[PDB]
Amino acid sequence: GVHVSYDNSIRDADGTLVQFMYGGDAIDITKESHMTQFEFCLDNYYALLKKYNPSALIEHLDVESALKYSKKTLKYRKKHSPHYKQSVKYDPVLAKYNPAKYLGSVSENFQDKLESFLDKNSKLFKSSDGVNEKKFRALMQLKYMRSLINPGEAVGIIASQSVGEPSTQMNVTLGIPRLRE
Amino acid sequence: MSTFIRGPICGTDNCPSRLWRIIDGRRTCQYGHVMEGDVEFNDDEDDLNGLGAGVITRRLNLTTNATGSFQSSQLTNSQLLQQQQR
Amino acid sequence: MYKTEKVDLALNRNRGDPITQHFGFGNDEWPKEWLEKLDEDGLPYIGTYVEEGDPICAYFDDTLNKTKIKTYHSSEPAYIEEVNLIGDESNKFQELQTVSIKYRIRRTPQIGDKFSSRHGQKGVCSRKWPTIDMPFSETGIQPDIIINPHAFPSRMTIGMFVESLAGKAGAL
Amino acid sequence: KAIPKDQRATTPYMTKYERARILGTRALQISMNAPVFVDLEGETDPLRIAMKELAEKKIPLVIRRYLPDGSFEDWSVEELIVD
Amino acid sequence: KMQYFLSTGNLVSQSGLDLQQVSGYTVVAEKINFYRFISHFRMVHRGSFFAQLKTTT
Amino acid sequence: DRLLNSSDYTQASVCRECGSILTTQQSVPRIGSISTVCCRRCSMRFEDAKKLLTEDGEKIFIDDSQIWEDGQGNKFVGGNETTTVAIPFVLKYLDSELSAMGIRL
Amino acid sequence: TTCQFLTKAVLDNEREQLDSPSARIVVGKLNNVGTGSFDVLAKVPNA
Amino acid sequence: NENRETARFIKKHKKQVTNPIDEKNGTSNCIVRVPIALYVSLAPMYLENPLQGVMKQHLNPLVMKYNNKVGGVVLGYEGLKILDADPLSKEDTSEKLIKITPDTPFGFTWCHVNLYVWQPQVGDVLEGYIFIQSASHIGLLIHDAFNASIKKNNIPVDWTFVHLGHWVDSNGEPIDGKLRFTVRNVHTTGRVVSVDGTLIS
Amino acid sequence: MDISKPVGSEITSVDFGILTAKEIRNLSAKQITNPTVLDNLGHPVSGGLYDLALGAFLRNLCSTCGLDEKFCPGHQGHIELPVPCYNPLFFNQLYIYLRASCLFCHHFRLKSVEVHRYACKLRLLQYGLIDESYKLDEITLDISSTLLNELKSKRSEYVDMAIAKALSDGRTTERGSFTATVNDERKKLVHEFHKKLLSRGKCDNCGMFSPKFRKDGFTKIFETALNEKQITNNRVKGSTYILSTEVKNILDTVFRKEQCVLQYVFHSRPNLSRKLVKADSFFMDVLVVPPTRFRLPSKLGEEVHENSQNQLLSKVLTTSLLIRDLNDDLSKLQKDKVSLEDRRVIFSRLMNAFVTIQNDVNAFIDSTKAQKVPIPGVKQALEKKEGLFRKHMMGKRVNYAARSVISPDPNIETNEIGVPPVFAVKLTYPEPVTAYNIAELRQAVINGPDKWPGATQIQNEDGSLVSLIGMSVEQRKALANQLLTPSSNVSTHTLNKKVYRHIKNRDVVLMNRQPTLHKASMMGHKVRVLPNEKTLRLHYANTGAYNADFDGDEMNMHFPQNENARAEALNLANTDSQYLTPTSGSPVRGLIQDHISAGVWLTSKDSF
Amino acid sequence: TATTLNTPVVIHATQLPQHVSTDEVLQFLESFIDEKENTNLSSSISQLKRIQRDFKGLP
RNA sequence: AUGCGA
Ligand SMILES: [Zn+2]
Ligand SMILES: [Zn+2]
Ligand SMILES: [Zn+2]
Repeated sequence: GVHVSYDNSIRDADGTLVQFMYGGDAIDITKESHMTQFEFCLDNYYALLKKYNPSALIEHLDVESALKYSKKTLKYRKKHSPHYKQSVKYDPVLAKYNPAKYLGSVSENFQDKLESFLDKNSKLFKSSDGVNEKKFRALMQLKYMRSLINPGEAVGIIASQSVGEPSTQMNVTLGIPRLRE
Repeated sequence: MSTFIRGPICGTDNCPSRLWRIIDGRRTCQYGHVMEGDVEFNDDEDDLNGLGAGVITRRLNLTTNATGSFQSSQLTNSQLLQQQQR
Repeated sequence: MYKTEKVDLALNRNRGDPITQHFGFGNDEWPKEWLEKLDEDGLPYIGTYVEEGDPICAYFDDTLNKTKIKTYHSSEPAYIEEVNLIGDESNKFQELQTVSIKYRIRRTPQIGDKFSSRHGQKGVCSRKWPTIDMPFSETGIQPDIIINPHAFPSRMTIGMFVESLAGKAGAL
Repeated sequence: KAIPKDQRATTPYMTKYERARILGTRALQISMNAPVFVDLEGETDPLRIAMKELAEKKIPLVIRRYLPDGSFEDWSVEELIVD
Repeated sequence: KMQYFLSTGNLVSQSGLDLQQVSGYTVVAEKINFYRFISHFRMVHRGSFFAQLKTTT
Repeated sequence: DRLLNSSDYTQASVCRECGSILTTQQSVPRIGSISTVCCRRCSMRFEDAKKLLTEDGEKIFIDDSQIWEDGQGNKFVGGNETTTVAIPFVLKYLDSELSAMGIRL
Repeated sequence: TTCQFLTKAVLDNEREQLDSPSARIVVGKLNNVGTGSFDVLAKVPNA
Repeated sequence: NENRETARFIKKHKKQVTNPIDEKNGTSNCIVRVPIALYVSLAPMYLENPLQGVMKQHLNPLVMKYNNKVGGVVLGYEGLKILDADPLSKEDTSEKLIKITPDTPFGFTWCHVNLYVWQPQVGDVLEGYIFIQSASHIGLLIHDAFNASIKKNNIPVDWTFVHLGHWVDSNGEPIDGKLRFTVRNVHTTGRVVSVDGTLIS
Repeated sequence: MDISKPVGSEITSVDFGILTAKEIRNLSAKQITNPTVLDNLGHPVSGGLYDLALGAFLRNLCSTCGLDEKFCPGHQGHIELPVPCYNPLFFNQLYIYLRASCLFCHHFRLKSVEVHRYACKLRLLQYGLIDESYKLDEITLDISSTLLNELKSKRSEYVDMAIAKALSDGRTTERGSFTATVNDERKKLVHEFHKKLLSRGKCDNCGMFSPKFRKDGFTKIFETALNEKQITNNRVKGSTYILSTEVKNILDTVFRKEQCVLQYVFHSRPNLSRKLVKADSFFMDVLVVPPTRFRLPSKLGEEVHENSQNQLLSKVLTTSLLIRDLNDDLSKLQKDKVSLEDRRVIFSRLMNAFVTIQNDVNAFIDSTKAQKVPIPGVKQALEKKEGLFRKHMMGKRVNYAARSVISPDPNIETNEIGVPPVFAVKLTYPEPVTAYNIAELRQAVINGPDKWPGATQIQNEDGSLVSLIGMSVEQRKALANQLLTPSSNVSTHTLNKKVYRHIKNRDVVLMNRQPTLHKASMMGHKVRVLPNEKTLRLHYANTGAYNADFDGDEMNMHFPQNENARAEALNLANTDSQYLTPTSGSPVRGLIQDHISAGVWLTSKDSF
Repeated sequence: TATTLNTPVVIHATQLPQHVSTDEVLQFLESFIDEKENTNLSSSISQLKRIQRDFKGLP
């Protein structure tokens, strides 16, 4: 019964809500593998730009609202970069805008790693021919939007198989007795 | 002669012949066309633990699924057998 | 592969009574093409090729006034190897009510049939490779069977390697 | 239940589930003598025909995205970003 | 009665013969291969009841 | 498509007024009367019919037992798996019931 | 414990809203997951 | 309580109207126009003529035919309206939307149409041109559409035979042309509707 | 299924609920009274388990529909039980409610106002108003009847306020409010409620000392003696076996006098139907008769074994006939029975016979409730280990499916499956004919069922089926030139003919291999007919997704019969879309063994 | 016309019928028949035309 | 159910 509602919330076929987002990022595992392989994407930048060309879609969405929240949240994050001293004035960007509609609504973990890549690779951005961290960041945001879990995904079942199937290959109780317990 | 029909005839074309396609599970028109029944019953799977005392048993007084549309028979009185043996 | 069949007439219990069905015919109206398979006594000619649908025996039941036959139902043909008439354990049984028919089904090596060495390294035959396409030795031969080497590293059937080299020596 | 179009808040993109169902149903209709709005260009498989119609947005279908509340957003093929 | 028991392997008696089970005692010689035939008479069974045990000791 | 369309898919009668798919039956026709779908539960025995306090003319349909009925003419056909019908056998024996809803009843 | 859940259901006079995919299968219904997560309609000319 | 069941009989078996004699000199207005809502299937092949699709499919076979629901033979239809599956329009649009079943290319829709139905009732006095005269009935045809017959037993013995011969009326002259009768019954269960007439009331 | 036969009356939900004997009698096609099964040594006994009114049989038309065994859907009969049986399924329930009552007043031993408080809570939980359900306990103020009734007034007022508000707030609806948490709070409430009902060891409304109730286990309840201190205390306040009938009249009177609470006690949602809560729900005054269709005999090869239900039900008919014989003693005895005290044996017939009939009805429901390997009853048929639900509902056999040992093949695509011509000629698609496919389908028909891209059958738009299995080249040639004829009947004018074509190189097929451990083990492949094959041919690249190996592994090949299933199997389940698993996103599809060693050798800098 | 593809699943009236005048009846007849004249239903329309003649005065 | 292919 457990599936993705069209609102990105995971509801059961009953309607009971389980999570407000899938894994908290709305990312499909069958997409993620390179979603965090930035340098690879960069050396093959022009190909990915040919796949995910945004000019076709820049007419269907907003490229700022999420980016603006990114600005206020970047403010609180630079100010608050101890855990219980949470961003209570700023939920994560995924809380405030549908990540499939406003490019830039992305996990703060993903955003952080992406920026840290852009800073630690500014020198590749000083070795390129025609690429910038604003157009590259734009590409990675668009890849992120294009990696989102589709409405209606059978993620409950998928989860169950992803725990069962590998458990056939299987001081304290381990393995199947632990999982059954 | 006897007649055909003591079960089914094709009410479509007036062709009173019947085919059995055991591979199809289908009773069909020997000469013409169509489905004489979609339903096909009794060719069980791999599950007859035989708990069934199945006391019934055929004895030719409850007829039979008629699985032969081929027929001719005759009127009978009821088990020639004794008259046959006589 | 041999399959044995028992054609029983134990149709009626009560330990006997009536018993009336006799292998043979009565109405003549039966398809005389049944003679193409069953001898005029109602039993198939030993040696006969049978394909799905052919009659395996023919008999007559007075109750139905009809000459009936027991058909053979299989996906593939066989040949009748022996037909044995059983009167045994009987007190009278003059009607010849039990007949045993043994079918011979040939099983040619075919794609998917399983083969194994004495080393528990079992495999199906994937294809019947043309001999010209086989690899040929400088001795002028092309192998009988080709087994993939990639099987040995997990199984460690090195006894099979030794059997190869011993059978080669032992033939030479 | 009718969420007004001006108010539609869902993904501009067609999910693979949407694309699959649309192509199946529309193919089936074309196969039942729905009027073809594109050159058959030789094809005989109704499914590839429906694919041609999808590439041209000739499909005259609309997706009803359900919300567990029961509110829904009626989306045309001709708007939902095919890919 | 002994053909019965020998045809099913459901040996039943008012003493249970001091055996933990009432089936499985008899097997078809299965002459499909001479190896199979000779192997039946060198087969020894711990008994079905231990087939029912969940452990492996 | 697999577990239904290719297995036991059956279009079965259900009474839109009684919410069951097993009271439905074919009513008996006559030389001037066709076979009409009737719901046994949604019909009254012609021996009663308020007859003590009380006809349209064409709402009585007859059983193979030649029994007159009033009503029962509100049943329809819906696609379900036949095992479903198998359930009313046991469950309905158990003195329970399915109220199989449909449209505007 | 099919019959035990059956008993607790009947005694409740429960109504199945037939949302569970298993339940939906029981009645031969388009499964609500995935491609059955939505409905399709057609735009048709009125003249 | 024991009155729910009698409310169920009366409230389920209620009758809408009693068509009266027009001017009390015509015929009963058993012809009536009633707007209904039907739920019909739409094939894909009429997907480019949906009002015509619904027409050719369901409405065309209904004319000149008895409907149990309306209680008569559909005399004609008026004002077909397909109910849009989705709110907001200007009570009108260049395209409608309709639900497709969740399995097949066939469509299902709500429809609203006015029906012209001939809703006769028992007791209405009507006149007809004599169709036939057999020694057990007189055949007539109402409006050149509805077959009606008055069997001998329901005719007054004061009627007179002249030898399928030729009946002579109770007044002492043979009947001819049109006949005035009261509706005893209408027989619709068969391939053609039959109106049961009486000459004794 | 046929695409040509839509329906538009789909079920939207399923209600559960108890039958009623009057409902059964009105719907019942017959009363079965005769424990006989067959007649004239060979005929369906009149009014027995195999009466022809219960459907069609052996050429005899269903006596209720006059339809052949191939058409009559069958009709369910009924048995008029001599006495009201206990419903096994609710027997624990009627037991609880029996122990909870007062036998001298016939009320519940819980304070009437406290009960009304419980009804209030369960009413608020039909609408799922939990916060108010807990807030209800706070309403508080020798205690006058006016004051306890004042609590009932204020509580009913609280119901009126919380409901009227919640319907105003749209936080519920006339149909109630239902969520997992509301159901949970209901079951918890009903449980503690059962604890309060059982807690009272003497009456409260009447203060009377009820006897202790004992039971046999599944057929009898006994009434224990009381203590002279409690008996004389009850008078100053002024174990025996009892029949089911007395239980029925008692529980009837209690359940009617306590209808006001039980109305919300017996529903987890608002009882819009104003359904009376009757005690006759736990008892079986009558027994139905299943359709003959589902009671057919067990014929194994030739031998036909009696249906086990017929056997247990016939046991009901015999035992019931014995009870008819005791009633023969009452009509017989009749004449006062002054001192003909022997009726002590007829009294053994009533007690023993009657417990026997109950035991046998129970046995017909549940084998584990009767008294070697007794035919299973409906409970055993439906569960037992997995049950009817699991073995014939959650999974079924399916048509248009094949199974064969898979054999490798590197020359096919990695997205294809080699179908052996044995299967290529026996798997068909019901192809509707168009203007664009007329040539191809006319040719396929011309070939006939016994060749490549042909078609075995033709289904007319009129509904008729035409098999080509045995038609001659002449007749199939003639039909090929008739495939495109126009409409004939306004009933059929919208359809087009169908052709059951063999599977061909444009069809997708859903391959499945044993332990489907994960969704990736069942993918859609584009069919590739292989000549001179006999086994399902598969590319190596898939074997790490199926976990398959040519040692002898067998695979199921499913052929979907519908364009929706093609489009899904070509778009969602297809192999290419399954290049990654969701567990980890590790690629599951790649070359294997030998191809790896070839890559190592070919790709060496030494290879020119 | 025996199944969904031909016969309506459900029919309900939303008001009590309205007693079309002879003049309204005749105007409907002429408009309906005229619109239809522009297939065995045509033959039933011919009977409707006779009804038209019968509601027009003369057979 | 017992034995067995996968
Ligand atoms: Zn009903
Ligand atoms: Zn019947
Ligand atoms: Zn009391």
